[PDB]
Amino acid sequence: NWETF
Amino acid sequence: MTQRLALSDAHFRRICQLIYQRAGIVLADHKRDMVYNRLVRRLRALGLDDFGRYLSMLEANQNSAEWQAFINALTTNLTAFFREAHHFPILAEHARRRHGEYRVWSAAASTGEEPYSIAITLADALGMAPGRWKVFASDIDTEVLEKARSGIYRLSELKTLSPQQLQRYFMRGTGPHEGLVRVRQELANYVEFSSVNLLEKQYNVPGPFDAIFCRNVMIYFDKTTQEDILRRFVPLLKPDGLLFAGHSENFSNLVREFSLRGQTVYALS
Ligand SMILES: Nc1ncnc2c1ncn2[C@@H]1O[C@H](CSCC[C@H](N)C(=O)O)[C@@H](O)[C@H]1O
Ligand SMILES: [Co+2]
Repeated sequence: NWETF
Repeated sequence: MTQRLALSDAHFRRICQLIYQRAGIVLADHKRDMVYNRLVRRLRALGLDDFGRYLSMLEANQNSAEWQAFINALTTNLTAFFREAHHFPILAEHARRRHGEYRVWSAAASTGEEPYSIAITLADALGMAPGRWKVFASDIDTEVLEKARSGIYRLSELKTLSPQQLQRYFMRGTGPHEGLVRVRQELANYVEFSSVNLLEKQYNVPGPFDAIFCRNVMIYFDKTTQEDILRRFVPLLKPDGLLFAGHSENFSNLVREFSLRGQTVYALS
């Protein structure tokens, strides 16, 4: 998936 | 007669003519290898074994879907985030001294690196609030525009972004997506992508613009085409708007009405 830095 | 898939002088010249009248791109004899390589893939995709067959189907059907694929095949889309970096600080100081919605037009957006580099500069200098700024990006290449729309890039390609820009405007892929990044929808919301052929006698764009980025694209056009587009831009620029050219371009050359105002930056009058 995708996430914040 | 031919060879196992051979490109004849005659076909190369027809291809040169066809791409020039559809996109304005001037191809040279020293590019006949790229042409062959980029185009045999289209022949294969369609199951044709002849360039003359391919060429004729195109000519006989001007509305053929293959025309867009033919154009996409011959365009050179090399671009990069924060390319010709010195332009961005200039864009920021200019936008900061102006009022009203700051509108920019990236006339040769390619895969999106340019329009997003502009959006980041402005979000950083102006903030992200409805009606503060807007970026319009276009290209004749529908493939690259699609890539731009998705806003997915390789993390290794963002060598020029500060950690604060990453943290602020991108999402990081993990697992199957590890190594990729995606521009956040919040910043993407301020960028509009459309297809616009610079050869058009009239641009279908939402101007006037405070700035127009027309970098590394004029180099593919001939003299009169370059001057015609430059003249089409004039009435599209707001009062003290800016026109940015690539490292190789000199606009004050074809039209003196444009004055150099920094590293490949021009202003009117
Ligand atoms: N007639 C035309 N109208 C619009 N875009 C064109 C064009 N002919 C070529 N192009 C586009 O111009 C792009 C140039 S690549 C340069 C991208 C960016 N401006 C940069 O400075 O990094 C290519 O992606 C190609 O599709
Ligand atoms: Co996924």
